[PDB]
Amino acid sequence: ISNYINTIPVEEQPEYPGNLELERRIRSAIRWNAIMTVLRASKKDLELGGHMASFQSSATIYDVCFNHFFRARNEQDGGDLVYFQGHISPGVYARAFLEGRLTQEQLDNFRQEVHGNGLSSYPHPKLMPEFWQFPTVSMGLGPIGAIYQAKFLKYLEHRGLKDTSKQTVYAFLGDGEMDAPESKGAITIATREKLDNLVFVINCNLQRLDGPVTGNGKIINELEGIFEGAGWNVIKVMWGSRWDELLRKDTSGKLIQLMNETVDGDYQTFKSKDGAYVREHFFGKYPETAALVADWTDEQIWALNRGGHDPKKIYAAFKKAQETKGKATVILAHTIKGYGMGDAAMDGVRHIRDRFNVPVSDADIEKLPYITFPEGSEEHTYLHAQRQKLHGYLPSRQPNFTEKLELPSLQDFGALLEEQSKEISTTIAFVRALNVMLKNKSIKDRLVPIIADEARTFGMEGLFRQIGIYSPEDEKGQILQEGINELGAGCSWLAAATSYSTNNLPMIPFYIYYSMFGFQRIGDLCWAAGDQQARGFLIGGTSGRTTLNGEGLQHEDGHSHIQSLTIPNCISYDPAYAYEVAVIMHDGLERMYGEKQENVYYYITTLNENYHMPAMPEGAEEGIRKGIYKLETIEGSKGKVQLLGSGSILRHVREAAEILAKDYGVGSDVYSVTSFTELARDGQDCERWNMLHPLETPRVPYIAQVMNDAPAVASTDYMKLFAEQVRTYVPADDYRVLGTDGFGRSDSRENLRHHFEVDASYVVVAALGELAKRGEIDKKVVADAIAKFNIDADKVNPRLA
Amino acid sequence: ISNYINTIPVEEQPEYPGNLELERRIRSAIRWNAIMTVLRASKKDLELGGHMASFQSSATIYDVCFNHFFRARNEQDGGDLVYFQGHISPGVYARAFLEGRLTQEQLDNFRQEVHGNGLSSYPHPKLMPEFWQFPTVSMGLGPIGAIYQAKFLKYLEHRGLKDTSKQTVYAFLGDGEMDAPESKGAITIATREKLDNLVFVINCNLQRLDGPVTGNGKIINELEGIFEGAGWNVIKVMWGSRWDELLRKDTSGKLIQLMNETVDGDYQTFKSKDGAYVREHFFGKYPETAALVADWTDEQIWALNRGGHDPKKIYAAFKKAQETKGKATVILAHTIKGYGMGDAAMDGVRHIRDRFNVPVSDADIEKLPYITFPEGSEEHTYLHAQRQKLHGYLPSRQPNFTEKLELPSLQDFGALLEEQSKEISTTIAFVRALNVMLKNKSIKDRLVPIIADEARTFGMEGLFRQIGIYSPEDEKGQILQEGINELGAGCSWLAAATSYSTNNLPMIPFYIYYSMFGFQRIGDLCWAAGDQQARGFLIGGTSGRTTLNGEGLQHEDGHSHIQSLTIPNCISYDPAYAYEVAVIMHDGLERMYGEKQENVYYYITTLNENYHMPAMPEGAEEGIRKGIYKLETIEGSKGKVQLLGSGSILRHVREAAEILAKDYGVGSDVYSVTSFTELARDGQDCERWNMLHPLETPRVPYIAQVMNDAPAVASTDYMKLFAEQVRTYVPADDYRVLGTDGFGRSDSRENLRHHFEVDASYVVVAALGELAKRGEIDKKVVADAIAKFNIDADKVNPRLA
Ligand SMILES: Cc1ncc(C[n+]2csc(CCOP(=O)(O)OP(=O)(O)O)c2C)c(N)n1
Ligand SMILES: Cc1ncc(C[n+]2csc(CCOP(=O)(O)OP(=O)(O)O)c2C)c(N)n1
Ligand SMILES: [Mg+2]
Ligand SMILES: [Mg+2]
Repeated sequence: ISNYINTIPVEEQPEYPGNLELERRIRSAIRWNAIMTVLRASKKDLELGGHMASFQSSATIYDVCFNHFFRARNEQDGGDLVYFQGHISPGVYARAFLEGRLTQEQLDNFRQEVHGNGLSSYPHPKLMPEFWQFPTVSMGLGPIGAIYQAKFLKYLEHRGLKDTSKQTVYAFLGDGEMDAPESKGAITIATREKLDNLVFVINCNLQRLDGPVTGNGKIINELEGIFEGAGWNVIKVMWGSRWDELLRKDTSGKLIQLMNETVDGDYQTFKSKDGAYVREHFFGKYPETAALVADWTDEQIWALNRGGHDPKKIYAAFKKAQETKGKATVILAHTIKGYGMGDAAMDGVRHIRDRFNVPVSDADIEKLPYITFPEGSEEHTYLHAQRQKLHGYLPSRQPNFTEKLELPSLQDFGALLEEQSKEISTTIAFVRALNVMLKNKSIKDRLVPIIADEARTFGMEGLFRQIGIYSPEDEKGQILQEGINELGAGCSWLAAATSYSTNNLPMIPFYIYYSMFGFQRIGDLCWAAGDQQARGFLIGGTSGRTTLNGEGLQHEDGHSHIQSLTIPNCISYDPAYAYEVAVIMHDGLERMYGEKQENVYYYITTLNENYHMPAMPEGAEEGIRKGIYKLETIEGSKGKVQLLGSGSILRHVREAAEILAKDYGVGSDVYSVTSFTELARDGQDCERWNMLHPLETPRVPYIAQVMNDAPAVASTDYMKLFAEQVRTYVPADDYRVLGTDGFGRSDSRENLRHHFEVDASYVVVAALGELAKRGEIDKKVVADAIAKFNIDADKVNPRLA
Repeated sequence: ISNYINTIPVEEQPEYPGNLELERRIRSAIRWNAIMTVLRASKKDLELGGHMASFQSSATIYDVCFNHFFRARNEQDGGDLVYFQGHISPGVYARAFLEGRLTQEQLDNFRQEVHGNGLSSYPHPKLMPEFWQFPTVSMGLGPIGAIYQAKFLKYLEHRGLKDTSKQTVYAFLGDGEMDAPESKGAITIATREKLDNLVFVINCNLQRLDGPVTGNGKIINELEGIFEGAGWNVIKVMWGSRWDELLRKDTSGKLIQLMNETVDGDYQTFKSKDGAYVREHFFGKYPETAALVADWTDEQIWALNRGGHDPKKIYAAFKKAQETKGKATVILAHTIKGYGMGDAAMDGVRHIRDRFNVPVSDADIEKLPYITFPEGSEEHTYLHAQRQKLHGYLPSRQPNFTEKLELPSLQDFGALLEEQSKEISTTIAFVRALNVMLKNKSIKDRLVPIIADEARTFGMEGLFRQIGIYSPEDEKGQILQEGINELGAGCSWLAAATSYSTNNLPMIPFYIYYSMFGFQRIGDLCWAAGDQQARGFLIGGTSGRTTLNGEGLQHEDGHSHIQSLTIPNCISYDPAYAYEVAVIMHDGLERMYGEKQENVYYYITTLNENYHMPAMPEGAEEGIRKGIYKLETIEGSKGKVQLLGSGSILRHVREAAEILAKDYGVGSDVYSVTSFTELARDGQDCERWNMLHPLETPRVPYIAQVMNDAPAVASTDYMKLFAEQVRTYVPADDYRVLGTDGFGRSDSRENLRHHFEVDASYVVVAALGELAKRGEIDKKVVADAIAKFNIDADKVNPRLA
């Protein structure tokens, strides 16, 4: 760790290129409007909330960036990708308002978006599709998301897809936010990948939200130590310009010593006291130091400010970051929380107006007016000119990509639609579907297969030879191998899945991993992905509680679909056959990257178990997309039931269909449910519509148009709720669901399917049970099936096992 | 970083205290049995899986620890807490077998546990409650979990609850696992908390599972740099004893230069070659280095080994770590993946038999026999003598704590069962409940309130001045403030929630945080918590999609309950009133820390919205615990409906009941649903049981015992599925569900509830519509109600909004 002073000594500090006075007048208007927006919202007394202190402490850091660094989207590239600290949004809206991009009506509707003309609390592309770009309010996601966005930009360049060399990724973070594991856990990656297009800006105001990050230590020293240890270029912006003379005079190096020994707690103390108290406890600690401020007046000593509030120190840091190559840069900016707010952190409103020389008269101050700069005014001219030289205004977002892709047709997946000679898995089918896409000249280079170390398990090695692994195995490799880092891989997927908007370059990512380590491990990222309008495919491999049989409790996934259904724009499927996979992937491509350009992403679970793959029934396409289609109708004179199955369990449901007809004369309609979730959502939409249109004829849920009223049984490799989801819509009086509720454990597939009570024998017993309650068969035939199938009717409920 | 050589020179190396020859014989037997176990499982051809290469590389490291360092649980403390690397479990099972703690039948049931006499693939306490202690297979969780476990041990000593000064926490990690953000994301905490009771042992065999961690880099230097930068004491065990002479006579310093410059990829290539190759490509890089081994035979050069395979080098490292204070230590052990297995890594396996001088006939190898040491033999005597000196065997685990706690009675929370004076929230109710617990002499000091920075947002301020904040606000402080670090806070919660087992010292953690950043963000930890049998409370504050109205899309939680219902042993509640919070907390406390010692943890969502808190209706306690109870019935001669509500939406449902009665003459039964999930689970357990016992009296779902058959409407602040999950069990033909499906957005609570179609207006229309379909009233009345309430029958479905 170096001394507690600026990394860039004044001797190496470049001259500041801007008009300080004018930029400050503009900055003051932004500070004012940001505050008025929050205060006006507050007046409504609707508990809307909003922050002020945060933006106040970092306004100058952002101001320097908007005036001299941030490149807006242009014809060449998407510009600088800025991960704004979420809590400073009022500051971003304030500036956008001044730039005339937001109206006063919109600002007056800060945090009131239901009626269509408001502003989101934080950066949410989903809510403001033409304004915000990156969701950052979930502490920790911004930094790791930024690292991988930066790596993805390199990837796009290395693969000759787009020249992104002029794009810089900025991640603005708080020192408290650095406590999140995701904030520092992936920094060595920036070093390995030599991400010189990534800049971390850490606002070290030493004040989290409920106290300091570390009062007994020095958070800046901790951050420097670990970032330096990680190979990053660390730039500390500790003190303002007023300290430089003192540092030069300091010949005994006693001042440096004083600053080094002084701890955070001490520094936060002086912050509240006065100039006398400072030159007493601080400067008044050594004859050499106390002598430094002898000619200084208590007024001049109290003027000493921190580097994060000095445009000149800030510019030097960003400039150096911009020039650095070979490694990522982190700027530790020392600021004051609640800067210039005195009171907090009309008397208070008057204080800041005077503190920042805001152009608002006493006559208008009561009205909390917004300040504007008329066209022709010096401020208006400078504001727009600085931005014009930087290609425009940011943030901004284009909701749709412009080019038109020539997507492969379903026919191109022809081989997958016919019976398979060999027994394969849906995972192998997925890989084969990828190969089809890899043969489409229009999208072949747009595909981004992503893996987290394990590739052999997913039979992806076959692609390694075809398209290679991205490894700046060379920089032309198409596959992203992120190793044991699902969060990093997910961030790579997100960068690729939103490339269509960010760089107007549609990339189609396919992230394959252990389904268990998907939404469960990176769910916060999947939620952010929906907010970011990601369009891609998440492939949950080795899914199903009973299918990844030998791995046990922390690997067997019987609930990822329950987690995925919580995401509004995530479309989920659990296909049993190779042709369903083909149809679903095709529909997904067409919907997301076809003319429709729907803002959804696909979650498809695939299996590691091989079995016979039949041919797709004629006309089953639409049913497969909708989520359900009748596979076949097995005849039977002693009764009729409906059997629904999905994923690896469908095969067993069909076995049960045979047993029911062969041994009990019970016929049935067997349906393959490719997506219980899509069916449930369709049902919900129908009932909602019916409720709001009482004078109209009721709409019928699709599942209800496909099924009849005969007793039904459903079984899947996921917890029961996955299939119980559609209960309200099933037009039968009886609907029994089997599922894999409970912790997984190690064993053979057969033992697990029996243990979780989802195999053929249980489907049969469940079906006979429903028929028995209808009087179609004697309850005793049910009790005998139980004995016959060696079913332990008294074993503990698997959910409790 | 330092030179690519051992941190501890021979001169400073303590004499090895054990019998090297004897230990070698014992270790060879363990290596052998570990391999026999996995191979025997392979023979069954049931896709059980299992690894061998990993343990082979770290076997000697664990051997030195088992022989000279690992202290087993004893009368004074829980002994050393070892986070074993997940996939090396066959080696731990093999040692347990040799120690006589496991039988051959168990080894033969490796990864076949459904029938009760098998072994889990990985460390899963839930599955082997008396053997394993810490789930580590989910890469990344072990490191951070271990850090917070060590911090918790010091917490227990500082608080004067237990002297843990003789306990050391060991975390064995692989170098590839260090890529998970969680692995290094929290290592600076070990320095902040001066965790000299923590030792990280990183097995640096230089490769993941699909290849090297960093082929073109040096992972060991990368780790040294970041851990040292983090303030940790780093000890590198690079080379075996045979290198000492070479390094001693190398007066040119060239050998060191050679070691420093060679990258991981090259080192890995040497292993797959031979002596001549190494003499040429390694030592042959320089005249000086070539001369050092010039008089050496190719066989002697090939004998040079990595430090992690030399007991003397390993011993020295662990001994040094034991004497280091004021900071944590990380040992970087250089090893060979697939050590002694030949080739890459029936009869071909006779290679390992020869390599490790395994005492097994070259004729019996076909049977894959396990080796054992008969009592009275040098090996047996030594094996046990070393462990006895270290208090016994590990791992081992006590499923229940021994002491008896005198928990508070429901009456002690009496104040919370009465009508509250002013309007408060369920979060304020939660805090008041905590204060009641803090007056209980038996558990007051065992309580561990945990907060993720934000504490004043949850009204925790009052508790600070009362019990203080842990800050070794002093060492006696009781509250754990972990800052913006949900995962860290969750790991502290986990350490506390499992203290009853590891230290036989029950502690009762209450971790309150923003519900949106609960399961969605630390879901994998919550799953591991279930596996680890955690007993504590997770309090999801500021919950409900429409209740945290200003925050928007990434804060408005309308689905944490959907995610929590996926964890088998997590009991979830969403109470609307203060008395419900009191009843739930009391019950949870009694179930987990009372005589029952139920292995479950609680998840309770609380609100930030104040409203009238009525008195608990007499006799509602059990219904509150079960998930539902009837609040009241309202008379009406024109019709009758059932209205269900939970959390903050319940009061709006009651508003609807009044409207229906006064404006339309429609009466109703109003129910408060404290837990739709427990009701759903109960329902599922009932029908599961009924399905399996077709001849017996069917069990009736609890919800069916509370509700009748009149058309029903349910509304909650969560997505429809939260309430729809009980459809199957609801005894009414009509069950309409209103929910907050779709991404949240900022606005007033009033506007969000209308937008999400969950306010009183929608409940009324839903109810009137159900009656219109039954011909109870003219459809026009429903049409007119829609108009009167300003309902936009055609606005887009909120899920798509
Ligand atoms: C994952 C997550 N945890 C917690 C929060 C709540 N939160 C928002 S800001 C904040 C503290 C702000 O401190 P810092 O990150 O240092 O930034 P500052 O506002 O001081 O610049 C917290 C805990 C959140 N939004 N997301
Ligand atoms: C979160 C998570 N992702 C992936 C895996 C799959 N996995 C099991 S072992 C392994 C590689 C382990 O490599 P390393 O940590 O270097 O240890 P080694 O076996 O070489 O000692 C992986 C990726 C897992 N268990 N958990
Ligand atoms: Mg801060
Ligand atoms: Mg390794």
